[PDB]
Amino acid sequence: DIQLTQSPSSLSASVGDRVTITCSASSSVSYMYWYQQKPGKAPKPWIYRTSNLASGVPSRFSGSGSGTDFTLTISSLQPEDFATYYCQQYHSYPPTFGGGTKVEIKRTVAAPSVFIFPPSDEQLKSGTASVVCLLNNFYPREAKVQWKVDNALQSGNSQESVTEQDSKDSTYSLSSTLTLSKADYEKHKVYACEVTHQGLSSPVTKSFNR
Amino acid sequence: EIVMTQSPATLSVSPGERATLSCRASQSISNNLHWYQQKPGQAPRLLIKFASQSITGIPARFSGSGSGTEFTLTISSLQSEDFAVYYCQQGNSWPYTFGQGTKLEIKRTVAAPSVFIFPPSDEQLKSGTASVVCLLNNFYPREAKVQWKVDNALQSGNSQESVTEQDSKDSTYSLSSTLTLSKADYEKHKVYACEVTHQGLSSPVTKSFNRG
Amino acid sequence: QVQLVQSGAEVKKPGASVKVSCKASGFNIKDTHMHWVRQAPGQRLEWIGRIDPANGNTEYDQKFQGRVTITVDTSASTAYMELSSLRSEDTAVYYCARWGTNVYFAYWGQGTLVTVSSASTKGPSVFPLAPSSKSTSGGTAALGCLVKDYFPEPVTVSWNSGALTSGVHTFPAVLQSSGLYSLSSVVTVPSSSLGTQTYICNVNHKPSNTKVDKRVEPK
Amino acid sequence: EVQLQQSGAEVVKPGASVKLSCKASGFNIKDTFIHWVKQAPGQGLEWIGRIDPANTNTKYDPKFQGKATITTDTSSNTAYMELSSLRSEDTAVYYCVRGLYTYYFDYWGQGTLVTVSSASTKGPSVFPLAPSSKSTSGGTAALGCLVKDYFPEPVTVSWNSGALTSGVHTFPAVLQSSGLYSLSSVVTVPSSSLGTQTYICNVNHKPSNTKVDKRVEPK
Amino acid sequence: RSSPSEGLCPPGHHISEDGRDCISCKYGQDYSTHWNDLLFCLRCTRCDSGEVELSPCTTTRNTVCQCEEGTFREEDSPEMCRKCRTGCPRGMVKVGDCTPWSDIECVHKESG
Repeated sequence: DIQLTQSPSSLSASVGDRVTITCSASSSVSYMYWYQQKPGKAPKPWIYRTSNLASGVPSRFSGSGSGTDFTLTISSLQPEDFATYYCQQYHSYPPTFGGGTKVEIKRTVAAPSVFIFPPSDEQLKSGTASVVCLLNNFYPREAKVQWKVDNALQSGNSQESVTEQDSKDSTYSLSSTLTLSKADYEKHKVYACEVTHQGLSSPVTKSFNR
Repeated sequence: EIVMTQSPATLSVSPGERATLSCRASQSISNNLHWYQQKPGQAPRLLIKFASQSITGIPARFSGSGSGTEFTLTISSLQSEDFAVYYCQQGNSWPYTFGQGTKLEIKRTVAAPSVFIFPPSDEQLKSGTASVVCLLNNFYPREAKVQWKVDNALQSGNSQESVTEQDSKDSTYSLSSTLTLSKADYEKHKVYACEVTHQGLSSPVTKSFNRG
Repeated sequence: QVQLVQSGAEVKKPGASVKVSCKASGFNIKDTHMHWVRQAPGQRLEWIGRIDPANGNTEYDQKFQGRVTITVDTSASTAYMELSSLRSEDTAVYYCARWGTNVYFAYWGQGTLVTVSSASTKGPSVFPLAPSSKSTSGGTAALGCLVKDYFPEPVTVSWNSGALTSGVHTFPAVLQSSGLYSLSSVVTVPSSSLGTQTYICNVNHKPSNTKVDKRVEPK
Repeated sequence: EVQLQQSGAEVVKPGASVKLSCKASGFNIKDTFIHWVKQAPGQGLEWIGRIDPANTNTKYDPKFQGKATITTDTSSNTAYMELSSLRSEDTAVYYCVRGLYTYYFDYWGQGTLVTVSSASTKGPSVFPLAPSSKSTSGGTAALGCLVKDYFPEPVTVSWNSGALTSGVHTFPAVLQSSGLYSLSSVVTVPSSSLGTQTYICNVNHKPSNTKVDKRVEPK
Repeated sequence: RSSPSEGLCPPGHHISEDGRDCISCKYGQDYSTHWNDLLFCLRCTRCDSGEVELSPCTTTRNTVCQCEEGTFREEDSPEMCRKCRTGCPRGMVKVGDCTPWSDIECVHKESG
C-alpha cells in the first residue's frame, strides 16, 4: 500500500492568508486527488489529476506535486474554506487516503468566561450526581481542566466535550462533567475546577460548597 | 497467422521448485489461450483453458494467467511426472496456432561420461561395410561434443549421433555417435579414436584402439 | 441528475450484520469501479473494498476480508454492502462512491450512520443548571440544561421554544462507560434579567418518542 | 468413457495418398468439433483443419488446403483425414482432436505415424558390440547390440529375454543417408561378471516378421 | 434541475485529461455509447474465431458478434461459444433448438 502522510494535522490560520498543506507518499504516485470535507457532510472532490480544479472551485485553490511530495495551496483564505482536507491516490492498488488536515480560523487570544454548576436536586433523588464545569467563548481551543474535590486531583471521573468554532465569534466553548455516585458526593463538601489557559497568565478556579 | 512465441525454449529445474513458463502472442487474443502438456512418446493433454481456467482431473499446482499478448503457465511445485514439453495454443483467430514448446529438464550435479569404444564386428566386415561405435554413457548436462580421429584425421560428415531422454532414475543422458565407412577406407587405416569434450572433464578425453 | 442515494441510518447490536444500499442515477454504474469507504467519528477515511459492476468482481482491503460482502444489481442500478459480525469498533459513517483510472470524475454518496452498541433505546433524564445568585462576572450570567442517560443519537435542543438563539452553545454528546450518551446545552444571559424572565430548555428525543420541557430558575 | 482410437501407422511412398481414420467412442461425434493436428518428428504442433460433423462443414489452415481433406462418417462415428500427393516433408505424427468448443481441445487421439519415403521394407542386420579385452576396471564394463539397415520403424529390443532391465539404454533410431534406419542398444555390466554370464540381445522387427537373438562375448 | 448531458461529453466522444474538452473516438478503433466522462474510448470488439460479425464498430456502438455456426453462448461461465447438443438423450424429447443464444432444450416424454 502507498501510505499517505498529510502534514500538518491542523492549521489555525486567519482570513486572507496563504495556506500550504502537504501530502507526502511512501512510494511514488502518478496523480494525486484532493477532497474537502465539511463537518456532517460528504466529502466534495476538490482537485483531480494533481493540479486540475473541480468545476465550481475558486481560482485561489491550487494543487501541485511530482512523485512522493504534493501540496494543496490556498492563495487567500475565506470563511467557505474552513474545513478538513484529505488527499488520495488510487492509481496504485489499493487506493489510500491521507489522514486529513483541519483548517481552523485564527483569531486574537480570548480568555474563557468560566462558570460552575452543581448537580440538581432531582439528580440527587436518583442517586447519581453529575457536577458541571463550563468554559465559554475562548480562543485557542487548547485548554485544560483539573477537578479538585477537597484538593484531590481526580482522574478518569470526568469527560469533556467541545463545540466547533462559532460563525460569529470564532471562539470555542468547552464543558467538562465530573460524574460520581451520591456516596462519594455526600462525604465530600468543597468542589472546584482549576482552569489553565494561554489567555489567563495564571490558573483560574471557580468553586462551590454542598 | 498469429504467431505464438514461447520462452524459454528449455528450463533446467529440480523437483519441488516453481516453474513459470511464458507465452507471448504477436497480436492480442483476449483470454483465448490454452496450455497443453506433452510427455515423451505420448499424446498431448489439455492443462488449462481460457488463460486461467482449470481442467478437471488435473493437479491444482498447475495454474495459468494472462490476457492480450502475454500469458504465463505456472507449476507451484514440480514433480517427476511434470518434466515434459509444454505448448500454448491460441483459439482467437483462424488459423489456430501453437507455441514452439518449452521443454522442462531435471537439473542435477555435473557428471562426466563413462566413455567406451566398440569396433565393427567380424560379421560386418564380411558384408563390406564397417561401422565403428563410440558410446558416451550416463552424463550431465546433455551438451557434449565428439570428434572422430582416424590416424589423427578430423573426420566430418561420416558419422551420426543419437541421444536418449533423461534417465527416469539418474536424470543423466547417454549418447552414441557411429562412424560408418566402407572396408576400403577401414582396412587402409589402423588407429581409431573418438575425442570427447565435456564440462565434467576439463580436458578432452580420448579412447582408442588398433586393428587385429 | 447525477445522484447517489444511500439507505437510512442503522442502529444495531454487536454480532448482528447490516446491509447498506446505495442507489445510483444519472450515470452508468458499469463504466467503473464502485467502492465503499468507512469514516469513523471525526477520523480517517478507510477504503473497504471495490466491485467491478460489469463483472460482479469484488476486491477488499485485508482488514475487512472475510467480514464484508459488497454486491451490485446492474438492472436496478444500485450497489450494496453487507457487513457482518459487528463490533463497537465499527461505529462509523459508511460511504458509497465511484472513481477509477478510466473516468475523470468522482461522485460520492451522502453516507450512512451505522451505530453499534449492546444498549437498547432510552429516553433522557433532563436536569437544570441554575446560576450562582451572586453576579460575580458582573453584567452577564450563565444558564444551562443537562441531558443525561439516553440512547441513541441524536437529540435536538432549543430554548424558549426556539426564541433564544444568540449566546447558545449546544455541545457534542459524549459516550459514557454505561453505554448511554450524555449532552449539555448552555446560554449566556444578562444577570439583571434573571428574576423577571423564566428560562425553559426544550429537549426532543425522536427515537424514544420523548419530548421534554424543563424550567431553569435561580437558587 | 471418452476415447479416440486412431488408425495404424502408415508407410507410404512419395506422390501416393493416405486416408487416416479416427474412431470415436463414449460420445456422439456430432456433439463435438473435430480437428486434425500435424506434428513433425520432435517438432512443433501445426493445426491442419476443423470439421463440424453435424454440418459436414470444414475449415482449414491455408498451408494445407489442397493437400488435406477432412471428413466424417456419422453413422460409423468415425472421423477421417485424406492426405494426398505426399512428400518426405509430410513425414509426421497426425493427431485427431476433439472439443465441445471450437477454441480448444478437450481430448486427443493417440496419433498416427505417417512416414513418407521411396524406400521399401527391410529386416535388420544385427551385430555384436563386444568389450575390449585390453580395457578392464575403469568406471564400469559396457556391452552392446547394433541394429543396422532396416525399414521401417519400429524395432523393439530386450536383453536376456527381458531379464536385464537396469543399466540398459536403447537409443533413438537414426535415418541413414542410404534411406534405412539404424539403432543401437547398450547395457553397462560388471567387468568381473563378463566371463561367467553370457549376454544375449533380443531384436524384434514386426513389419518384416523378423525375430533375431544374438550373443555378445569378448574377443 | 440538471440534465442527462450536463457535466458530460456526448456519445462518440471521451473527456480529456484537462477535465473539460471532449475528444472524438476513432471510427473502427474505439467507441463510446452514452453521455459520459470516459478518459478514453472503449476498444471495439473484434469477433472471435468462433463467431460471426452482425455489425461493425461505430464510434457510438460496439461491434455486435454472435456465435452462429451450430453453437451457443453460455451465461454461467465466461460468455463463450460452446457447441450445441445434436440430440436429446433417451427418455427425452427435443422442445427447443440450437440458437446462437441457447443450446437445444430437452424435456421428458412424460415417462417415470
